[PDB]
Amino acid sequence: DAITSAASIGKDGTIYFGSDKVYAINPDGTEKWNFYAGYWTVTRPAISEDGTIYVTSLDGHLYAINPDGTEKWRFKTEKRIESSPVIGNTDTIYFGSYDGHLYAINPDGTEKWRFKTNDAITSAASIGKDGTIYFGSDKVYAINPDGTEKWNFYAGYWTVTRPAISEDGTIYVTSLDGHLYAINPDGTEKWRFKTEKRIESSPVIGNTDTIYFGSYDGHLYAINPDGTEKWRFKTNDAITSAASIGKDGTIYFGSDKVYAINPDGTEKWNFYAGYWTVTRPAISEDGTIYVTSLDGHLYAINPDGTEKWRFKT
Repeated sequence: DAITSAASIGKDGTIYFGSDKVYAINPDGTEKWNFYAGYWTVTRPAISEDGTIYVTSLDGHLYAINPDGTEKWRFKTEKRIESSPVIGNTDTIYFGSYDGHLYAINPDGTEKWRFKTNDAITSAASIGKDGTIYFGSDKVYAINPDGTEKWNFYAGYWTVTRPAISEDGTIYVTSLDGHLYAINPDGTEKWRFKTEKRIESSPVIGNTDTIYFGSYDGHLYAINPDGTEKWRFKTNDAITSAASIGKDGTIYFGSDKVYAINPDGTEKWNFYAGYWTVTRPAISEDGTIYVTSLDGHLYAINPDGTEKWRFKT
């Protein structure tokens, strides 16, 4: 389980990722600091407006870290955490636990509430414009800001992935057995798309609400918002993470290497980033694409597909 998290980008351009420690990397590729967060972190750091960095650890804590790398506080649970923290519209920090609860933590480290489910939560929540908190595990949950259930959506026997929420409030999830569901804000199904493929990747939205996800066997699907397939791009390597969308609509994803796909489904470029698999691309405002390898390398890639720099832990 000791692998490297996907990268996050702070508002000041610092790049963060978790592994044996939490690493903060300057935009020029040099290490800014590192932070010991217990045994190991495999989750994506979250960064608040005021620059606080939140990290969930396999040691069972939510850590809050000041911008200079010192600890602000820690919040303790009794079970490992594989759910990346997310920040709500009002600076509440949400994460899922292997104890089955969704935790809401205040910015001073006090627990605001916890929401009980009957299965470990292994993916991050997603926050809607009105503050509704959505997450996926053994079904799709919509939680009000006070921790009471707004609705749940049953999506079958099998694991559902992190929800993606569109501008009009449609909620998208994939399920292990190959479905993409589109759910209305009131919790009713809008449509479903079936692939007959194992899906481990959560969906991402871009280019006029096109929904993209990778199948485990290496196909990147682009689905129109009416539920019809737009295209399917073939690679010959597994996809297990979500894609990321650039400012010009380019679709980036990591598997054996980093792929940049144009909105029309043609490959723009690919970038080789080591013999191990890469994580979900993080895209800067300046167009730089960051990916980590599972063995603790961080790559910075220019919009044209050439390497800008690499950092090794």
